[PDB]
Amino acid sequence: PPPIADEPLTVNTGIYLIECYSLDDKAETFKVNAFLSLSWKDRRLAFDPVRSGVRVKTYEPEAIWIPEIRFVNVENARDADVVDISVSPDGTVQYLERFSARVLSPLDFRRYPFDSQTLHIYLIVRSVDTRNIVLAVDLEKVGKNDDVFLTGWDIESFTAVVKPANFALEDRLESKLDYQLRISRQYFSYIPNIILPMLFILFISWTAFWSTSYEANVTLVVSTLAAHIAFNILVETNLPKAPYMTYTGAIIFMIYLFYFVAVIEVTVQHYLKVESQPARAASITRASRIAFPVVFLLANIILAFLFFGF
Amino acid sequence: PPPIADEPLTVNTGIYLIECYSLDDKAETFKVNAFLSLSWKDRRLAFDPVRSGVRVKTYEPEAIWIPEIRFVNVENARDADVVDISVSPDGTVQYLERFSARVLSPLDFRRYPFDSQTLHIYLIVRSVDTRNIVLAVDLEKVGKNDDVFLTGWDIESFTAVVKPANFALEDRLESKLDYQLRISRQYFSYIPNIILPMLFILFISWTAFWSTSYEANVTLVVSTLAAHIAFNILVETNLPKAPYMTYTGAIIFMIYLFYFVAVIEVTVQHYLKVESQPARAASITRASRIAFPVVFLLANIILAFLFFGF
Amino acid sequence: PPPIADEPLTVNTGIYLIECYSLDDKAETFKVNAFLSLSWKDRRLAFDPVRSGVRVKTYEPEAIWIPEIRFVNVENARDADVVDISVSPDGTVQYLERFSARVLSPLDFRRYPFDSQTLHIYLIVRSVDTRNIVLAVDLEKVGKNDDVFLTGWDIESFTAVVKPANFALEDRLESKLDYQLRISRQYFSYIPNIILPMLFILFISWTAFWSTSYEANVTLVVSTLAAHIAFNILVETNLPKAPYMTYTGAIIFMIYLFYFVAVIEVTVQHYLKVESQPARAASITRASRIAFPVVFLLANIILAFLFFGF
Amino acid sequence: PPPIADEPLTVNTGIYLIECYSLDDKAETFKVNAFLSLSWKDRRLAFDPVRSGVRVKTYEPEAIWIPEIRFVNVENARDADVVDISVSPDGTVQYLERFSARVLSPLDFRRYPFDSQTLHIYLIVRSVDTRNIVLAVDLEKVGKNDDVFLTGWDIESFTAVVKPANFALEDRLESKLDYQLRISRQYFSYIPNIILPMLFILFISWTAFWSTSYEANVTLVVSTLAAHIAFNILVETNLPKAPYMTYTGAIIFMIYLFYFVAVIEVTVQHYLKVESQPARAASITRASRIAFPVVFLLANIILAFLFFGF
Amino acid sequence: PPPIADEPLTVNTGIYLIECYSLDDKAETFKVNAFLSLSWKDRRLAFDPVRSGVRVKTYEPEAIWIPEIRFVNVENARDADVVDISVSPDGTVQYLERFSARVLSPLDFRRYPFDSQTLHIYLIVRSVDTRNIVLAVDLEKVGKNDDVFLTGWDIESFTAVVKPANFALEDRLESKLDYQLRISRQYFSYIPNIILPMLFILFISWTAFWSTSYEANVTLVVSTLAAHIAFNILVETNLPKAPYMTYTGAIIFMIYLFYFVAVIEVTVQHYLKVESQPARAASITRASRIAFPVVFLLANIILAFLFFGF
Repeated sequence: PPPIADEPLTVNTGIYLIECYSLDDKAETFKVNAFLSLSWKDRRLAFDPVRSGVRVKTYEPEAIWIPEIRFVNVENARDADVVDISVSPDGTVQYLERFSARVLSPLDFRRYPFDSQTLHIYLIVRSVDTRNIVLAVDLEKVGKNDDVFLTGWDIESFTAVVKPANFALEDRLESKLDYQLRISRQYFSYIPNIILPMLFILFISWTAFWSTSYEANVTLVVSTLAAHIAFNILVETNLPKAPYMTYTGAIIFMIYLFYFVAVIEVTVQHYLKVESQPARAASITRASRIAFPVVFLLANIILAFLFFGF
Repeated sequence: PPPIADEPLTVNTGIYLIECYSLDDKAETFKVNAFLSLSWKDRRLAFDPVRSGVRVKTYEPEAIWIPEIRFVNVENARDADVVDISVSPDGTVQYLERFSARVLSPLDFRRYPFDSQTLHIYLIVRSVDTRNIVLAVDLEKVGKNDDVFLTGWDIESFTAVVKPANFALEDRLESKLDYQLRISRQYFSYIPNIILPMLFILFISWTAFWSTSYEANVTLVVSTLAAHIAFNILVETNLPKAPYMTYTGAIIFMIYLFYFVAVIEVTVQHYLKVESQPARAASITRASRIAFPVVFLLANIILAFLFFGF
Repeated sequence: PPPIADEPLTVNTGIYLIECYSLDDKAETFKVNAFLSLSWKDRRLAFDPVRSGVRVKTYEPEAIWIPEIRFVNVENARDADVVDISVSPDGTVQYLERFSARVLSPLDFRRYPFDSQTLHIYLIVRSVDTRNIVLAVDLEKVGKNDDVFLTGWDIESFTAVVKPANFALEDRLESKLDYQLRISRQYFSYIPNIILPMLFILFISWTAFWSTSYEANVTLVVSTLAAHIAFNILVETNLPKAPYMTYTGAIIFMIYLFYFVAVIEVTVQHYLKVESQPARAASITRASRIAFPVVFLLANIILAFLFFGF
Repeated sequence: PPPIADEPLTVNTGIYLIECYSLDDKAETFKVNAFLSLSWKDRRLAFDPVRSGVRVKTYEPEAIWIPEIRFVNVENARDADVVDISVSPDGTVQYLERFSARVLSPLDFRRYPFDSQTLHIYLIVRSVDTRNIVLAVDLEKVGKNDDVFLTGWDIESFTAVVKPANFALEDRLESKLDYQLRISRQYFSYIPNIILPMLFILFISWTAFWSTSYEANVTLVVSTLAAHIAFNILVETNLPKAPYMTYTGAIIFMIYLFYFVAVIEVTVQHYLKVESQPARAASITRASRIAFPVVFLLANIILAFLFFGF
Repeated sequence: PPPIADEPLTVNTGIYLIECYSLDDKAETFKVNAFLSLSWKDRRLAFDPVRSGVRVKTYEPEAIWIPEIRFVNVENARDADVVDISVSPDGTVQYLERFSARVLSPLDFRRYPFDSQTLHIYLIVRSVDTRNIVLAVDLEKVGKNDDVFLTGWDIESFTAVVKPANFALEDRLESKLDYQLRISRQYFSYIPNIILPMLFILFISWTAFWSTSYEANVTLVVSTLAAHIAFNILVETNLPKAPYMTYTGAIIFMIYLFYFVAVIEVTVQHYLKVESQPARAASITRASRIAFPVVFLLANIILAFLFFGF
């Protein structure tokens, strides 16, 4: 039984994050536990406070018409518990619930680990003989607790796109609101864990430029390559398959190439040295001693700019 | 309480995909959240627009006879919320719900990774004293969000096969509709992560043909074999057990053979060389240096054509 | 309120498999989605066709006494949806639902991977003031769809034991039926993935019999043993702990033994060679070059018969 | 509305195991699907066997006062279906349900793998204006289905402690019964899988005592040590973190020690042998050849008794 | 419909922990199953003990106004069952339920493994036309069963902070109570599992200071570093990504540094030795033999204080 409106009935939304958690890189989903704020004027409920009761009359959800506010991007239906319904003397209805859902939102892994993300939560509402429009009240969007975690992430801003986007979907109008959570990944742990160690085993790998023994140099380059494969896999596991090109995934394949050309180098040193031409053999290696780190530090600078700075 | 019909009762379906996610290669199941659209004429509820009510009279599901529309390939029973029931004036019912299910549909790993898949979602309905037929409306089946994800896939087309399939099952007739999601795998990461590194360790594998020392030659071929077993396991892990032969499983086993015959070669070289026949020893290896890459580049061409282009 | 019976009240069962999926080796559980078909005569419901209504009268679950039919081997309770109830004129009730459960059934890993299994689904019923007995109707028990999967398994036959087993449990009688889904594993992938590579690394392992250098010979056997431990663990992981001896767990342990006696061989050969007794050193090894593959191919045959052909 | 009792009302319990499964070592939880049997005298429902009805009157749960019986050590609320409520003439109600829960019970990993465990299932009941006390009926507890699995475990005895323990909890008295599932682990697969291979790589580790070469001897002890770390991690992985000392975690640490002292030994052999004092060098190694198996076989005999035999 | 009050309605809370379990470090979540204890006076229900009935009258949740008591840091809505409602004559309502929820509480990994943690459980409540205040009664907060596990943790004390925190949240007042579960990690398994083995392979690593052969000295450092990375990964995996610096993650990076400088040392020794200046080489190596354990034992002493003792 919808409130008879002369023109669109405006539903006012707002979201207050209480708990945020379990952002899945692989799944591209995170989880929210929050307050939902709906308000609309249904004037049929105005009881004129003096004549009976008190200033505000509270109703149970079964006695009132509520706009059905559905979430757009979410895996299952939202779980909700109705906290309060309060009808004003003039007939203004205030609805507040507490819901917990898991949100499904795209992530941009181009800059991983260092990347910044913006997560999305959409509220649509569908009309009947009246049109409903959801619209954001910045007073109920100011909300989240100072205590919200979202482990491994720094939380910048929770806001709402105030202008609803109005679809026509299956012979009716629906109003959509876009709430936005901006977060940035905490990259520190990755340096002592992934970055620096990978760099180390990479340096250790081409330390073989100071040695004349083939055997020691194959043990070297190959047994570092194994560990690099291990790191590659470890990082490749915790991340979804991208259609586009990642930064870390770039430098990791680069390091693959440097391992190959390293193997090529020492092999060339061997064949040349059993051809009894060490004159050239020491020359190649001594060149490598500079060329390999320079090409690296160069290409990394090349790569660095091409992603972040451009 | 079915509407008493003159001939088969026709129910008109349509699906609007809202969110897609969790396509599980191993499980051969994916997850869908969409709109379900049913419309049918149950004439027993007769209006008079002028005499009473308005153009449209809204009912709650308990007051109406609804067709029982079940999904065929789904794990557990499908979960749903009725969004709207609007009875048109003539006794035409417009039923719209929003459902979330996990669909069980076959996958083809033959061309893996590169292949296209066509996912199936089947709708049945069963009759009682009247027969029912479900049928697709291409206007309501085009459904999709321009935002639908299915991470790691390119989504081409969502459609429905217009002709209902009518089974006879346990002394009653059922009608089945086939909705199709045509998607193609996004193959990008597979090159910098799996393919190319595997090729690299394969080339590194036979880099030992330029060396005369047995020891370096066992370290090379074996420690590359290890990495190849590692990749083998890595790819074997994320994929279901195939009754047929995969492309990647083909070339991977081929690469295994090349590690094997490489091993035989270097062994034969050592025994030959301590027999003081370096005449033969340098000759065999020098043959290997060309034959091995060539057979591969051939075998891949042999293999590649044999799968995709034929 | 059960129908007053002159003698045992007979319920007629049947299952129509719709979906099969998720057979868990470790868990020894699989998952079924099917039709359940129950039928019984309640003569209290026979109003006879002519006096009112029609040939068949449909009832809602709340208005009829329904036999309470429970599944025996199942982890948690089954989820079910009542499809139809049709009472015939004479008082014959036709009950049909669709259920989804996960069944817990024993598996035999002796012949693994090559093994065949027969999965069980048991249906019971408990009595009250009348005794109930379940019995199979081969017309509804033929149940299967030509589309049923059970990915990684070949489905042979779904049938039901017509004769019920009658327990006395806690001062009342219960009737049990045994439904059987007979399946055989798809064993193909194990050859390009586990079997053949294990054999390769096993042969490559004992390639060291053609060389006199100790160092190369320790690198060989050890770095192959690593890979065999990897395969051992990988297969051991996806399989439950067996109280008995598997074929695969057998040949894998046998292969372990060959790795150990190999180590003993090269160990003896070096010490023999620095004792300046190459006479014995080349002799032992030359015996090994034939003996080792001979023992394998034999022991495999010994083992193979002892499991399969016996 | 509890039955008016002259003194404490005694509830008679019993459990009948149907399925046992999913014993999780890490979780220290298992899963049971069984029968719960309660019987109590509520005299307000009195017999008038002749006056009306029959010998036994069956009630639906909502029409009787039923005791609320809750499980103590459990994760979530227990899942249950009412099988039968049959009130005996005397006002004795016979209540029978079927439940499925996952129980949380301590495990003792002191003797792992070989250990026996006793799982606990606790039933409490809370009083109101009458006191309730539960007590076991050995007729309904005396059994389990002969088919109960608990994969990877041997089932000894299902029993119940007949004496109730009465807590005072939040100003009311509660009665607790301790049901015990006494089981012992199936330890066979661990030998062909874990034990023996570790032993082999350990023996192989110190086989280097028959060789004078340093490089081959670092290869041996180190690459056996690697595989031992692998097994260590493998076992440490499937088991929860102990506050106490395990047997396997002990001998594994001992084995770590032996790999360490092996490396120390061969290193010492090298520095001594390049100092040109082979007189001492051959002596040390020859001593190790016996002491190492002796210290080991001794330390193990010591360890074995201290756990099992004491 | 709240009890009409002259001033704030005081709710008295309390918690009795029954089970603690499944503390997840990565997740920073644990699970509790406990008693919730509420008591408040609603005077509208009046005492007429003599006039009718008895001392205490029991009500079903639907007939009384109940405070809506919500948990703050929790993932999903808590699932709960009402154990008892007994209203005392004076209008004292005694409410007791049993709930199972999963709590989300921060953990501090700075001292991991050795760390002590304090888990938080917050109870808020929201007002209507009356203001509500929750407050702790330490007699009902005394709760935990002597049986509570939290496997791998020692449970010290479960308490409640007596002063409620009173928020003003979205135009209404809410009252929050802070419950604390103080636990200390059982750090024992970590010595035989992670700590000691890592220490051993670290000593084995620089055992190469007693050897002059390049090959053996590269095999050493490399094959120890590989396993050390393996341990790094094993630990980094079971731990969430830290924004700050952990103790274990610190000493692990330090150890990485010592491996790097070790490789550097042997590398310099070889080239120095083929420069035919072993005079310098043996000096360097002999300096290392003390400096490395000394610097280590120093740096470890330095690091340890910086975390724990300050």
